[PDB]
Amino acid sequence: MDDIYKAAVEQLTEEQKNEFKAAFDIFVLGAEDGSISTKELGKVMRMLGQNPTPEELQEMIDEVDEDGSGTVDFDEFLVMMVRSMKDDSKGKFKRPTLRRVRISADAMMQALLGARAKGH
Repeated sequence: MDDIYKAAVEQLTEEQKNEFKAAFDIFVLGAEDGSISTKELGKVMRMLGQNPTPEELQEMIDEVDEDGSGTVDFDEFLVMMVRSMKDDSKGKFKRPTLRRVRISADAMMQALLGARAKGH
């Protein structure tokens, strides 16, 4: 985990973090581990008009997965979420998520949260 974004999570308000928690919740709705698996991450991408491969998703996961386990939990998700907020989408000092997929934070908030995504 790039702590620059963890400090952007430090920058995230409890409200901000909560908003991604609420996303985390839906992100892993029906999840066994309760943390974002690739199938889990792909769920919202599907909800987002995509059809990402768990391979593409796995690297996305890994990006913010601190243990390389293959599942993104809240603070990892907060970094993954916050990562997109550092700039428009952020370029370098960051993994590129291959090139095929990438979480559009705000747009993805739409796919899960439904209404709750409105506030920021």
